[PDB]
Amino acid sequence: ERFRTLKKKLMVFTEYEQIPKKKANGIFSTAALPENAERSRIREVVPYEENRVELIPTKENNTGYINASHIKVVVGGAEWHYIATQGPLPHTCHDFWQMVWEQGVNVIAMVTAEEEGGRTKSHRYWPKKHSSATYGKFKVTTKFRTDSVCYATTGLKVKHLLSGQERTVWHLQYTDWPDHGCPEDVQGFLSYLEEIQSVRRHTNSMLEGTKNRHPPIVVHCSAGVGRTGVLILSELMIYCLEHNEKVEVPMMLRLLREQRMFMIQTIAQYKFVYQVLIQFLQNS
Repeated sequence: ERFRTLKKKLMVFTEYEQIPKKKANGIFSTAALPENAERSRIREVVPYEENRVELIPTKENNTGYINASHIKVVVGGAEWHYIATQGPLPHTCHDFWQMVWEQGVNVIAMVTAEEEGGRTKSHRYWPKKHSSATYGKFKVTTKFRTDSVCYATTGLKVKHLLSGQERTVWHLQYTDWPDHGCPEDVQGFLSYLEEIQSVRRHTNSMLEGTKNRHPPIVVHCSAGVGRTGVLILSELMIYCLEHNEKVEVPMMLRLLREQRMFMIQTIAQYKFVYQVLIQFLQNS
C-alpha cells in the first residue's frame, strides 16, 4: 500500500501548490537591514531572525550576518541539523568560511554548478600551480578530488590563520542538475545522497559512543531553498521510509518552511522528491 500510495500520488501539483511559502508571522530584522541587502543573493529569500546563523561580529560585518538558517528536525530519537545557505557571493566567501569554521562543519553539500545556462549560481569559494586560496582569515587548500560524473567529492584543508588550527572539510558537489526542470538520472541523485551519508558517518566516527553534538552539514544551491530543499527533504523522507515513521511528505515540507522560507521552489522539484523516494523503495 505505502509504495502504491507514493506511485499513485505522482495529484502532487495541488498538494504542493497548497503549502504556504513561509511562516505567517515571520521576523527577519537583521536580514532586512539595508547593510545586509547586498549579502543576500536573492533579496527576497532570507533567514528568520530566531534561527539565522549568527557569525561572531567583525568590523565590516557588525551584525555577523550571513544568509543561512539552522534547520533542525527530530525524527523519533534521531536529530538532524543542517545549515541551509545561499551560494556564496564574491563578497561573502570569507563569511561562508567563518561560518563553516565557527559551526564545526566537516561537510558541504553543494547542489549546483557555479554557472548554469550562462547565469551565476555560486561563486567559486574553493581553490580552482597553486592549490590554495585565502578567504579573509581562512586558508583553504584543495588536496584531492574524486569525480563520479554525477557528482564530485573534494577534500579541502581549512586553516584558521589566527590560531594555526586546521580541519579537513569535505566538499560534495552535485553536477547533474539540468538548466531547467529536474534530473532525469534519479539513481545518480540517490548515489549523491549515499555519498553524503558516507562522508557524514566517517567525519563523525570519533563522536560515536559519546554525547558530543554532531555538527551540522552545510547545504547550498543558489538561493539556498530550491535544490537545497530537495536534498534535505529527500534525506529526511528516506530516513522516515527506512524506519517506517508516520510522516507525510507535505507535512515534512511545512516543517522545513517553518525554519527557512520557500524550501522547494517548483513542482518539478517537489515531484523529483517523490521520484527519489519511489526509486529508493524500488532499490530496496
